[PDB]
Amino acid sequence: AILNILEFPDPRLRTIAKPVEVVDDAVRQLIDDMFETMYEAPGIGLAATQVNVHKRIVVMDLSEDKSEPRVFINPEFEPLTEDMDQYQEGCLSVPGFYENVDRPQKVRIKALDRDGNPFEEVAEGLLAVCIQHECDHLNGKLFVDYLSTLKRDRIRKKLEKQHRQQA
Amino acid sequence: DYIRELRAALILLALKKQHAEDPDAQRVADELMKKLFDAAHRNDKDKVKKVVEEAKKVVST
Ligand SMILES: CCCCC[C@H](CC(=O)NO)C(=O)N[C@H](C(=O)N1CCC[C@H]1CO)C(C)C
Ligand SMILES: [K+]
Ligand SMILES: [Zn+2]
Repeated sequence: AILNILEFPDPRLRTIAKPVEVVDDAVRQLIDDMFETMYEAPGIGLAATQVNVHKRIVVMDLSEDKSEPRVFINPEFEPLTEDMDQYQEGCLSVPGFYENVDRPQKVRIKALDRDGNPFEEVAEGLLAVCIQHECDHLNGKLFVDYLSTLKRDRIRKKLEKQHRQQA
Repeated sequence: DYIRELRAALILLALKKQHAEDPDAQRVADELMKKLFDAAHRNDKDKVKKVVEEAKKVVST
């Protein structure tokens, strides 16, 4: 099913997600809905926080043919470089805005897979950006938090106006 | 629709950039993404529609 995506400045996006303790079929059903929502948006990743489910679950697909859907449960990342790279990021919870964010582009990922089993992965390039963006969401962080005060406020006021029309 | 087209084009170019070995393919991808960003920042739907169509072709190459 398609889930509703929360949008900045909704305060529920600031919730810190709780770890998943059991990877049951109810978790896999949520993952399946997260993928459907992501593919339809479209986006290349999604965190459960964004669909108002405050559990530590991230989905992703960086394949051109939708052949490599990836699941990250209770994800953590650790930089493997002090080098910083820029990437112009957008966010389905900050729709319509694309801004440069500085992040390490080499990290180690630790998480549980779709069966609940642990794994580790070294990530570079877009996968390194995406996992940091998605983990940020699980910690209640949005990419606009890296921007200047005035740029963030212009984005907030623009979205608040769009939302007033939505209601 | 328009928004989905813009997003899908950005995704396509970003993945081509990531998976490309030739830095000239990466440059071309980055250039089309910048035009999309600039057109979408101005809500210039006409240029966005034109750039999306060019992006689809350069990816068919
Ligand atoms: C790069 C880190 C982005 C993580 C995924 C986001 C979706 C999201 O909000 N995840 O939390 C996305 O797909 N964003 C898209 C996006 O910004 N992209 C997709 C390819 C790379 C980048 C554009 O430079 C837009 C177009 C919906
Ligand atoms: K922009
Ligand atoms: Zn996001």
